[PDB]
Amino acid sequence: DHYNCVSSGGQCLYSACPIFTEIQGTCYRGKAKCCK
Repeated sequence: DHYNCVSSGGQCLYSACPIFTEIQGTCYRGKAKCCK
């Protein structure tokens, strides 16, 4: 979720992740990805 994602340094993003991150969970009612 957003809380776990951003508190650990990840970003909540609706589309693909930036370099050196990958999908690790979701944000925003499951609609976005947590990129970390």
